[PDB]
Amino acid sequence: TKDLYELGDAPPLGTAPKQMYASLIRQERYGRPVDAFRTEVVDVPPVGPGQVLVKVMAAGVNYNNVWAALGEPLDVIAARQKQGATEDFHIGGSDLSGIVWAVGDGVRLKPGAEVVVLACRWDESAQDIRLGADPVTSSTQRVWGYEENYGSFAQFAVVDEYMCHPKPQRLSWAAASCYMATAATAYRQLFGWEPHTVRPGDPVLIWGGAGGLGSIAIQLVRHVGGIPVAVVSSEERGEFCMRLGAKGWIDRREFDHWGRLPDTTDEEAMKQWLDGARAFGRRFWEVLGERRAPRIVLEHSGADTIPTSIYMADNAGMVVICGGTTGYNGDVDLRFLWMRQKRLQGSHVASAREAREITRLIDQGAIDPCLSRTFGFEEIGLAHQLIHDNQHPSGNMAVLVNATE
Amino acid sequence: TKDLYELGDAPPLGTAPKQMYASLIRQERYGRPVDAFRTEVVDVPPVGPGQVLVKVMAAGVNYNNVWAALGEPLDVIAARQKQGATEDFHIGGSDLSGIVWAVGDGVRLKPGAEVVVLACRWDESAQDIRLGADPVTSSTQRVWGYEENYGSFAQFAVVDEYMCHPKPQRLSWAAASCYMATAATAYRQLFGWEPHTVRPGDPVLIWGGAGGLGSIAIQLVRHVGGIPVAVVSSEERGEFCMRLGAKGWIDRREFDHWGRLPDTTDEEAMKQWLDGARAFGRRFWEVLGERRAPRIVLEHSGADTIPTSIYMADNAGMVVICGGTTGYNGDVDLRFLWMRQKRLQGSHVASAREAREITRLIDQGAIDPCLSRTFGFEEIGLAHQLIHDNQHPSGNMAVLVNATE
Amino acid sequence: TKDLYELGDAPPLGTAPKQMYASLIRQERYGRPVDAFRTEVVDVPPVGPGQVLVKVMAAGVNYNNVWAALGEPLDVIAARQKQGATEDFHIGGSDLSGIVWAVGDGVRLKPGAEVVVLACRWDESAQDIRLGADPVTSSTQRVWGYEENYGSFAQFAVVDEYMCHPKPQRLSWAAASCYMATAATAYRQLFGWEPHTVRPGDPVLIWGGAGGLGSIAIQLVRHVGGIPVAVVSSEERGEFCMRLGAKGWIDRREFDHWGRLPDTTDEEAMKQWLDGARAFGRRFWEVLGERRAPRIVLEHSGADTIPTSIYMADNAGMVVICGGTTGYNGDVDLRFLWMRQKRLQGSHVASAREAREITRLIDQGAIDPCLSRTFGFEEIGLAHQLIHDNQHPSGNMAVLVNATE
Amino acid sequence: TKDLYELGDAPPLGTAPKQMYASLIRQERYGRPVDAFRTEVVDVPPVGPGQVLVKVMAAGVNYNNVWAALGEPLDVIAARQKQGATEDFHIGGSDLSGIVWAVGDGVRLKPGAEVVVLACRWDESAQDIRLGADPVTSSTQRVWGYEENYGSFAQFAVVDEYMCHPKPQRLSWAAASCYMATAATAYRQLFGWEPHTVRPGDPVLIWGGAGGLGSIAIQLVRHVGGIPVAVVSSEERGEFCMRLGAKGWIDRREFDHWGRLPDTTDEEAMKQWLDGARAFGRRFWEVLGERRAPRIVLEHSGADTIPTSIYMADNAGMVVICGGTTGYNGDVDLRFLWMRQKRLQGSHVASAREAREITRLIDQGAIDPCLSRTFGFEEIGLAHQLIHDNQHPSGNMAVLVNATE
Ligand SMILES: NC(=O)c1ccc[n+]([C@@H]2O[C@H](COP(=O)([O-])OP(=O)(O)OC[C@H]3O[C@@H](n4cnc5c(N)ncnc54)[C@H](OP(=O)(O)O)[C@@H]3O)[C@@H](O)[C@H]2O)c1
Ligand SMILES: NC(=O)c1ccc[n+]([C@@H]2O[C@H](COP(=O)([O-])OP(=O)(O)OC[C@H]3O[C@@H](n4cnc5c(N)ncnc54)[C@H](OP(=O)(O)O)[C@@H]3O)[C@@H](O)[C@H]2O)c1
Ligand SMILES: NC(=O)c1ccc[n+]([C@@H]2O[C@H](COP(=O)([O-])OP(=O)(O)OC[C@H]3O[C@@H](n4cnc5c(N)ncnc54)[C@H](OP(=O)(O)O)[C@@H]3O)[C@@H](O)[C@H]2O)c1
Ligand SMILES: NC(=O)c1ccc[n+]([C@@H]2O[C@H](COP(=O)([O-])OP(=O)(O)OC[C@H]3O[C@@H](n4cnc5c(N)ncnc54)[C@H](OP(=O)(O)O)[C@@H]3O)[C@@H](O)[C@H]2O)c1
Repeated sequence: TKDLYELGDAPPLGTAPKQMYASLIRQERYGRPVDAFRTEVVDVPPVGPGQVLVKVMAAGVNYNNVWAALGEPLDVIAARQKQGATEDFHIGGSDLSGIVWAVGDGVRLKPGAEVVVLACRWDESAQDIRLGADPVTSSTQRVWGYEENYGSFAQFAVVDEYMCHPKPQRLSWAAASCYMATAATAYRQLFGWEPHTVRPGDPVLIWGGAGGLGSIAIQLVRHVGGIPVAVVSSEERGEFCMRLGAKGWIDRREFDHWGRLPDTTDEEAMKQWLDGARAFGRRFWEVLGERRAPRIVLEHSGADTIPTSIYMADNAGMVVICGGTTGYNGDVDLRFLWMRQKRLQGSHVASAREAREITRLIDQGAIDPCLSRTFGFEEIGLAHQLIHDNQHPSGNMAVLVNATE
Repeated sequence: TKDLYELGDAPPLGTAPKQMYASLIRQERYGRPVDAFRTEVVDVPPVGPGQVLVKVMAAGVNYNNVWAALGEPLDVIAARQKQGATEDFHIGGSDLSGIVWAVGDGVRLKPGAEVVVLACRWDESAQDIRLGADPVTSSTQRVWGYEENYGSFAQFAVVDEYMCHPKPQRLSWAAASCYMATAATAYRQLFGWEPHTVRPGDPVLIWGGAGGLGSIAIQLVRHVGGIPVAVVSSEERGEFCMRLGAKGWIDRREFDHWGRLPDTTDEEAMKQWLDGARAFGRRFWEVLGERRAPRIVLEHSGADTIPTSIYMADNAGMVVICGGTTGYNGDVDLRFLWMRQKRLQGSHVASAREAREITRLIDQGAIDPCLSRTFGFEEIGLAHQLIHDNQHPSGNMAVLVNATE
Repeated sequence: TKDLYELGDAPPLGTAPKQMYASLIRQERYGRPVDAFRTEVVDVPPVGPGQVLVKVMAAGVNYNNVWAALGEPLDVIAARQKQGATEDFHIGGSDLSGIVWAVGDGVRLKPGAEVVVLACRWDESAQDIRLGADPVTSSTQRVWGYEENYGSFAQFAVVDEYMCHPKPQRLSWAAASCYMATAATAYRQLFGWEPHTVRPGDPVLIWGGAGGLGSIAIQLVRHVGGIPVAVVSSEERGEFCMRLGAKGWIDRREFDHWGRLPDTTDEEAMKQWLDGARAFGRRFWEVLGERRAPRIVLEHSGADTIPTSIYMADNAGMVVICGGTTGYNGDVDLRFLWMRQKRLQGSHVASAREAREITRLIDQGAIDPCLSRTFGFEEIGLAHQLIHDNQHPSGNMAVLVNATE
Repeated sequence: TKDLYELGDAPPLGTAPKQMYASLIRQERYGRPVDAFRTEVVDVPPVGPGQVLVKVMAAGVNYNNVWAALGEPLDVIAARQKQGATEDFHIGGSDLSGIVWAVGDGVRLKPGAEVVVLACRWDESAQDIRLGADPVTSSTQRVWGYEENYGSFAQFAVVDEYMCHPKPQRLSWAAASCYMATAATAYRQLFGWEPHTVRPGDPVLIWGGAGGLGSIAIQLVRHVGGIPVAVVSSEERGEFCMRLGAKGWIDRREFDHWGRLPDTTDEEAMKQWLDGARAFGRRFWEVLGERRAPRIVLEHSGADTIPTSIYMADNAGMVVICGGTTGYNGDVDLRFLWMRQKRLQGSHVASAREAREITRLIDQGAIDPCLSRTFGFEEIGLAHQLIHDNQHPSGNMAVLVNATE
């Protein structure tokens, strides 16, 4: 009926309001994430066919929104405008839990359904998909809430039907909103790239074990009987990894060989580098209690760590990477790679199927979403300021929207 | 009966001589490959259990022997001595065709059998193999004739039984000896790494198409209905690739972006680099006749070419590499790798199964071993001098031993 | 513009007529296929979104239409009516070549495009598909032209976009229309069920080698270097299989153990049965020239042949079956199946991807569609009468519609 | 030193006695398992190369020994004699836990090592294995203790090195001896046949859930997040399945359609049969709480149950079977199999790798071996008499040999 509802409120189920509250970034306030976000009123986008409107109960936090709020080196608002967009703002957020509130044509999902979203859109009619491509790898794939405007930091969100998954009942709205992009991504890294998937007895090296990705990965690895070794930068983060089921941890502050690889011709430099990697390898042996290499290395740290990751992975093993926190130069020593027949695999979010499987595991209580802290809607900036300053807590964080839980 | 037979001759079938002619490298004559090899008399190693003695009819040529003959940067003779070896020489060669002449205990292979060898040894009792590892990827794997002494540049060779494959009848001894390490390696690159194996309609980028690896790869790709695009450095090498079934070719001399990747932070440098890679990508489009990316990139060229290879491979595609001709720094732009979910796969020689399958294809006449030139036994040095000076002909080369064909 | 065009004619490109000529079955004339089909005028169905209208140039022939024309044991017209259909007729045909003539909304395919169709429809929005199911295996899958009315025996046909594949240029309209369901189905059987796909050196047993399925299968197997052994019921059909690249053939008339398996408790009966299967196995050895079992058995013959097929398949081999010509009781001796760890795989038509790959192979001239005979539009009945009476020629047959080639 | 040691005793570690106590079957006492076994003194077989002598601490029980003790329909003693064996007795047992006591040449395993054995032997030099065959599927594979004499019902046992796996520390000798053939076999059924392996959210139908196979399977399925539905013949067996993590159970006594399939031509019979299978399918829906089919059906029951299993499995699902308790006629309705593209997979024991993985899961406490009852060495007959009379308890049973735990 009405055009605008305050946070926590909604029109009659099955109907959409004309407007809504959402947290916007604008070019004029690019900068500190704490200054970048402001709550405004905006029009609610239309609910086209195959789509549904979700009453957003809580939204997750991530790195993407930090870079969006900075503007550098990519003005996402300006980028979209150069692609035909008329918005002079950006609504971020690429995780949510909520309630289907209205649906478009062709949709089978009924108003009232409780859902968690995988923030990936693709064209279900795309030729590569129709010929057997995994949609998240399709040419038409893009991250909702980051590459596309009108993400989850909004009272309502329009999504495609295939993007929805059943909210695990036992979870709070906040916890149900914090895990999907992080957990699903880790799940794909570990179980999505046959034949290099974690098996019982497999040692796994997990960079940033106390982080969002790593928190889920440690659990996933221990769950199927693998042996998780975590990399941390503090004793407390180490203990947290032990809480999650880690065999043990390695403190990266012990080493100084991190970074780009020298010219493989620079013999002196390489030997010096090798000493660093071997020392790291020793620690790994000491944590594991045996002289084995990780069959799989979970990467995302990128430039500083990739050369070590390549060295560490077992013969016929895999380094699988979904990001580049410390930079995008992945320097590979090809001798390690080809002679031992190792795999460096790029990975990015997850498939619908994988989103569903990890949701089931969490629903059943096998995996914990690791909700570390919940923020209010006016604290979206604060929360992203934490990440930016690398002051965020271990695990995953969330933001209440229409919910009180 | 007798202790020594001249080249072309042999004791009674089923028996081993005490000595033999072979082509040796010695530390005192490390250097120019043409000076490095000399024919000498040496003791014939014992034929232990599981092993067989082969009367060597012809032996193949490769890069390994060139580096062995140079001594730098790895004194293979000194290396082996530090591992307990008593030889003060090195007999190279990692390809042969020949006749089983005597067999050890447990061997089912009968004297008289005509064989081609895959020059890879491993421990059939190794725990990783017994637990399902692919033997060529095992911790106990090593290249016979390069990492191990007493290779194929000898009148007789002792090999393990599992190393033998039926010589294709229709082939000369020279042709049957030239293909295995090269063809089998290319076959594994293209068909050994599911799910990234060449399918009908798949475009494939093949570096060094006119070389040994590339010659086989072009044929293999066209055979299963794929679309081979070759990279060459001359018009004549381009035409040769067309002879083999290539859609077309790209001349690498057209470009100057080759080499290590700049810091991904060096924006100017990267854009300049990207211009180079995009120009290369244009040529590829023009050869293919359509705007598609290679699903698989066959690599081996290494440092100069890997960044381009990474850029070129399709979403969810694979770059598979078995060497580093131009250097061992494989610089990866992680954004290309993770966002498009690409695979960089190390590959090294082949499995027994793969050696057999490519042998069958050649036996049936589907694939040509591309024997380019045959040398006499005293020309082993000359032939390796050619490779060293990059003056060798397209395709694969061989050396007569006991044979006249 | 106009409402009706005679065969061979069409409205302006991009437009649809209101009516068309098509060949109908009606309940009142169920029976002999030669009496069952009659050419009538009918309304042209609407071209909804995602769909396109095709000017049908030629249509393929198959078993399905024979059973449709008989009415027994399934009145397809009555069946559909019980599912809400208002038609009192049935237009069959599940293969066509033709020209896109008009398109619905969301379609990227342009009028003028020449296409071959895979006669399988599914719901691209189905949850099982979205969660990673192969669409042809989906709960919403069905054969266009058989389970659905308005198949290809019509001047125009409405299809879904994903159903279209590029017509191979070098083919006549008749040849381009005859192969898809048959070739694609065989292709899936042989290459669609990893890890049991044909590899170089693999012997393959192919029932009905001179038929449509078998004609393509023999070629596909020989193409990747496998060894095709064909089963036929006549010397001439044997020679035809030799034409296609078969190693040799087996004459099934030599044996009398065909049919359902006796109770495995009936020792006498089973030994008698085993004698039959062993004799068949001997012939297979004699054709192959060695004592090996087929790694893959291409089935479709069904009840009479399945017990033999199960016995014949190699340890860890596969029997893959897409039909039951002689009946639907597939009697398995579980001892053969479990002790040798064999796979009995059901298979049905093909995926879009597989339709495309086999089309590419045919386009490139690696595979011949084996067009055996072409009929005129008024001979649809005659052609199906042949199949019914088992008097049809080897290979695949087609029917001209708007075309003269 | 000495030639014979009483049960519980042994020569100096590293040495073998000339004789030993073992439980023998002899032809003269074929019949009731309780009469068939008698403890005698026998020579200890030699410890050839690659082999090790194990001081047997406990041995597992199974079906095989029951059929061995009956003699019908296969005189295993006479069979072996016709293959050249000189023994006039048979020592059964195909599971053990124990201590490596002496080793042959080439063995790396050291005296003192605690081991569990996978009772499968194969020729590590076999050509099919060397060309990539899974050894348990090899032509040279056979079950130690059943197809071969001198199994585990003996004070000492000679095994091949590859057959040994680390005993899980936390287990009693009895528990460590009872699980391997049963657990490993179930593990292969569920995780060994890609792409049909249990995934999170997968419903799985498990015949005989309270038995040895089923006990492990229920746990394995629930462990990876699947949904186990058990088939039992009593309320108490149902509750036991609930103990193991089952969603629920089905009572097979409710149905009477069990057995061989009628002729698919016998319409009346088939409809009657279908009513039975649909009723079974209803119960499955009611247990699951939703209208889904099992993605995987764990079979072994055989003739009575296979037709139902085939009907039940999901589109593109798998029925995997490792036995035929109720008979060896696996009657398949091919229409269900091909139209829904289902897989009927034979499976038999396990690979070394799989034995190791399930051992790791049990070692870590994720899976319980379900030791139901332990017998003394003179009760081997009694225990097998139970199985024979179908009076054995749920789970797995074991027999003490040299151990008191
Ligand atoms: N779909 C996708 O592509 C996807 C999905 C999720 C995440 N990601 C990416 O993956 C990365 C991690 O995400 P996240 O959510 O886990 O972030 P997070 O919660 O902050 O965890 C990242 C962890 O990385 C470790 N780290 C930071 N700098 C490092 C260095 N120089 N060397 C080694 N380790 C270092 C830190 O732990 P310690 O200080 O304890 O070592 C940090 O906690 C981000 O770059 C993110 O953008 C991508
Ligand atoms: N088991 C194994 O690991 C294995 C097996 C076989 C080969 N390999 C390795 O693979 C590499 C190629 O072997 P091959 O036998 O094919 O040697 P080859 O016959 O000499 O072919 C190599 C080709 O690489 C191309 N190339 C050279 N420099 C290049 C550059 N800077 N950029 C781009 N392309 C360049 C050349 O062709 P154009 O000048 O026409 O471009 C050359 O013909 C060698 O490094 C070898 O050691 C490894
Ligand atoms: N998508 C699908 O599910 C799909 C697709 C294509 C075909 N199919 C089915 O596959 C079957 C074959 O199709 P098709 O197009 O190849 O038909 P086809 O051209 O008639 O070939 C079938 C061949 O089967 C052989 N055959 C007949 N009776 C036999 C018996 N009692 N024992 C052994 N062999 C016998 C015959 O050859 P000989 O007399 O020379 O032995 C006959 O030529 C049909 O039942 C069809 O419905 C299914
Ligand atoms: N490597 C191998 O090939 C391998 C390994 C292990 C087992 N097996 C075979 O698998 C089968 C089961 O072994 P197991 O150790 O689990 O034996 P088990 O412990 O006795 O369990 C078998 C269960 O099957 C069920 N069953 C019996 N008759 C049935 C019928 N007519 N219909 C449906 N279900 C029935 C029974 O449970 P309810 O009465 O509660 O239904 C019984 O408890 C045996 O035939 C065995 O030889 C083979």
